[PDB]
Amino acid sequence: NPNHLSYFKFVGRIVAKAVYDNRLLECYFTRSFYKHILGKSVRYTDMESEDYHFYQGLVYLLENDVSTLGYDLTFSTEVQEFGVCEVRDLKVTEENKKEYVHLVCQMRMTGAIRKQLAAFLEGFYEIIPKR
Repeated sequence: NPNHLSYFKFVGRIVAKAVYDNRLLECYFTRSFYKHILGKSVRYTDMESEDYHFYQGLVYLLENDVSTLGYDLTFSTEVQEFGVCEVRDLKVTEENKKEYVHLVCQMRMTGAIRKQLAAFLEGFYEIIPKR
């Protein structure tokens, strides 16, 4: 849909209008999307539901030495957004991976939806103050 951001801004408006009316909607959004509307980071455990094999990759990075990978990785990942695939930077080491799993989960949640989210957040903050 070439206007999809506008529809996401409408539904963000509709969420904030439902909140304003004190009326319950049958929405059941992910914890990731609720965190984005709260301005909270996602957690790696959220990936378990969104991309189990990606959660498993991060869990193979956790509690294992990078030496178990047998090839190097860096803060860059191939991401499909809007059906275009592009390699995007995220900014590897024993110190960086702690952030990589956080940051890679940020990229995987928002990168493909960042513009829909920005429309939703404009619709939301239009009616319900962020703070």
